[PDB]
Amino acid sequence: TRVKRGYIARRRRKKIRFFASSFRGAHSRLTRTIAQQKIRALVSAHRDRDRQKRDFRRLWITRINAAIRERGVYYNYSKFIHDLYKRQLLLNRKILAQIAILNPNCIYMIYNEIIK
Amino acid sequence: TKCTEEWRQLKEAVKKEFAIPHVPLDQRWMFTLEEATGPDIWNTTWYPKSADHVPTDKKWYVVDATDLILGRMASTIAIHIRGKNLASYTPSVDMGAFVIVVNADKVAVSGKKRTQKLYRRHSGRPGGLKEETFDQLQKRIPERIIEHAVRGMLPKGRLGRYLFNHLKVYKGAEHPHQAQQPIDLPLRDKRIRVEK
Amino acid sequence: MKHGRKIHRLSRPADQRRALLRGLTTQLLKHGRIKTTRAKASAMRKYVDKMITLAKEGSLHKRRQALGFIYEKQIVHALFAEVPERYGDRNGGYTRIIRTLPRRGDNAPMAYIELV
Amino acid sequence: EPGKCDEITTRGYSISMSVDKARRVIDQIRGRSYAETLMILELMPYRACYPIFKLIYSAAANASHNKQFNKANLIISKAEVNKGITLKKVKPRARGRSYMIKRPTCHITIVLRDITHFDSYDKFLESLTPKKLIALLGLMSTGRRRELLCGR
Amino acid sequence: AVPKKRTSIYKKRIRKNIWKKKGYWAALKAFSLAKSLSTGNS
RNA sequence: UCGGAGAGAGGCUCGGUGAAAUAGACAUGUCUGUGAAGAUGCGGACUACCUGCACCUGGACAGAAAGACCCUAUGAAGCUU
RNA sequence: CGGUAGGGGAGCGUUCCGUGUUAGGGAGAAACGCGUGCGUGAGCCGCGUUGGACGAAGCGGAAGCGAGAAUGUCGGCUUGAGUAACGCAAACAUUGGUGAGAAUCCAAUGCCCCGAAAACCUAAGGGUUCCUCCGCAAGGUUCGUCCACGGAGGGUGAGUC
RNA sequence: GGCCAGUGAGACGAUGGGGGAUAAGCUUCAUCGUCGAGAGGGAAACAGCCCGGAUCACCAGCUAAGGCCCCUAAAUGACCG
RNA sequence: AGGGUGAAAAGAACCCCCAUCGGGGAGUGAAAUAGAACAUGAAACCGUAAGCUCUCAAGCAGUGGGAGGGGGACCAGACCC
Repeated sequence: TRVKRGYIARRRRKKIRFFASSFRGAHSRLTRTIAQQKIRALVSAHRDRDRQKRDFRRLWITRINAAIRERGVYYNYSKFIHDLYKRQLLLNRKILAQIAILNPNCIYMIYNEIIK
Repeated sequence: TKCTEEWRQLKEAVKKEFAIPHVPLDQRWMFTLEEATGPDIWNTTWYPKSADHVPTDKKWYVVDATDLILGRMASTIAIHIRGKNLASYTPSVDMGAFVIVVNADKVAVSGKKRTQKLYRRHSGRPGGLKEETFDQLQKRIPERIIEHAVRGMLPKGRLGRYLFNHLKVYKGAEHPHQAQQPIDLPLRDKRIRVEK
Repeated sequence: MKHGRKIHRLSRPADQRRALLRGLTTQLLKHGRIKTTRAKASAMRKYVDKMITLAKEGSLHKRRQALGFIYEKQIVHALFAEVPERYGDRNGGYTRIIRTLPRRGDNAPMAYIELV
Repeated sequence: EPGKCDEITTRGYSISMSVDKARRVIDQIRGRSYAETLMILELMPYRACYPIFKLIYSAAANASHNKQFNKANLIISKAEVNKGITLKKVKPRARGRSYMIKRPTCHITIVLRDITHFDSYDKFLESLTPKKLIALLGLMSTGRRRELLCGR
Repeated sequence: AVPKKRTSIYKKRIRKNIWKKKGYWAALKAFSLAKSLSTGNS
């Protein structure tokens, strides 16, 4: 019972190639190099999904800081966050920063009535 | 050619107009929600559309650098070029203002920096390192001193070059940008003006 | 580096350069029109013109001067008899270079030279 | 559909001629007048031209006989040069080792094209944009409209 | 002496296209001569 | 010393024919730092439009031959008493 | 509930056999190439084009059963590159002819080179290369109407060599 | 106790010593950490130092080590030297 | 080392380019996107056409974010380049 391989090889290497078919140069069209590269692509994806969570937060913090410094001359992000928790107020950084963009009136309003 | 050109342009105008009427685009000021109600701007972090940040609409600033601190001024300048000034900040794009510096040759520096500080450029030869002092260079080309201090604080990379151009240093007091009505620059620091 | 040096080499040594110019000059004189390359033609104007000039002063001396050249007695006797009648008016420049289509098997540029 | 009868694919093939040396010549005549092309190919300084010339003239004669349209109208639309069937001589070299030299071949193809077959239809669409002459529900706007197919 | 890798693709295209442009130049010149062939030349 | 000039055969350009060893992938800068302790690829700076052709060989621990030196194997083989 | 050597458990596919000369199939199977289905994955599942006759499951069985590495191995095709080279520095030139086309084939005229050879005979060896007419795909380091090439027909005569 | 493995080249750091020249990213033992076989954050880059042990998803939150002029998240914060 | 046009040679009369080769119409055939280099015809490699897009850039070529532009004869905050 001789068993030729035939079908089973490139039916998977097509699927391997389906990933890399946006890649630039040799990486897109060379079997074993595609196989080497796909892995690395997936690894960089998995790695950067966790970088995502901290990096968006880090952007938001900068946005909020930039927004809040335009009020009083000496008022600053660090103080602002502790002033939120002093009054018991569970707005997360995403919302705060995005309202700071899309409706600065509302940040003015939150800033006004947190101080007292 | 002419016939087919005019006819093609008559279609290009119409197809341009067909899309311009498909979903519309604010400026800043604004209120959270509107009668757009397309893709979610609200639970997806803001990212600037080119329609916003065009180079004409950008603010301007002027710094008179006389009897100041070189580094302390430069940090604020860098900030105001980046856009960390503004709430609408984005690391990937320049949404920051311009800066104009005047009386760059009268900028001040602490300690014994007027002699001891060296500015080095290396031609790119087996011999040629050329090293001259702060004051010696200031006598010749004072523009650099501010310019060099600023470029060191801007983010080096494709963007770093583009948004460097926005700095405008000058030898003397008068400047040729009266057309733009560049306002005065705000200055966070106590040490920023020299003791005198 | 060939500054102010004027000599048509014809790809050859002095053995064969003079051998070329001589034979070409003979054949041209005989037939009256020849097909050759541009360089082989353009170099040839010093020697045809020199020999027609030599055929003006038909004297014992000048016939031997010319007869060292041609290596065919019966062509050089055609001149001396012919020349002063059919060139008596003309004062130099007895030679025309028409120019026609590259040679097939080497893209060699090509020309006609014939008496004016 | 947009053409189909604006052409005749004469494909003279197995020409004994390297593909790159054929692409020196054929890259110049991709989109010219046929008259002009013939004037070029006889004066050009290439071995490459002769078999190309033969196929251009054969293609145009073919077009004039078979489909019966004017040689003065037509142009060279799609010229294309593909790899043929390679032959391999094994030549000797110094010191006993031996290397192959190849006799390369080619497959040349030329698609000629009449300018003015679908001109009656195209010249009629000198009619300016907001027109939509809705006669047969949509009808015959099938003649290389060229500029857009923005028909949503 | 010897090449370290292969140029492989895209670079070889760039290299070949200039060579084909040599051909283009020759074509222009040969086109120019055809008009000269038509009328005069004495 | 101390080079110089010239003749041929090449080299160079045009047409015709048309190889090679090499080659993980190559979008393949310099400086200093770093690291399997000697980096185009890692960090900081500096420099730098894209692309041919002619010339030159400092580097790619360039190519070539699973070091022929050195040592290991309870390997092989010659030669000696 | 990180994990190399390494051990244990649970699976997917490959060809062939039983069931099965099953249904499914020239209103389109195997294959081949594409999927805005599915799964933890190996893989599965529907699609209408190319394709032109084979042949799913399910429950079971058996192996030439899964590849990227072996300076593996066979075949294909690149790169270097339109680059190096074109086999002595005796040397060619012209006119005419032949022909679809000639630097290169034939003729003439020049010129030059060999001449104890680059001349003419033999021995060995080749083994048809000799001559004629035809052809030019391949061969000839270019071309080629030409050839020691391809096709067709012929050709070697001894008492004394 | 049954069945059935790999390992038997280790490396650095802290301490206790030997050898060395109380030289070595040196060598050899003894006790423990990490790497080896361990991702992530701090240390510019940087196996072996510090923090901490990665089942998987979230464009939520709190913190460790370490930090808050700009490149580059957070005080151009405070009071005394 | 080198098998597979078709059921059947029905293997392409005639016309055109034309010295040949070969090609396009015609004709045969279920099919000539079966034409003798002929059956299914994957990859590398070589092109041609369309959509977007690089000439102050620095790059193991991806990945997370995504400016501006383009769609698919099927009206999507959806999807693809």
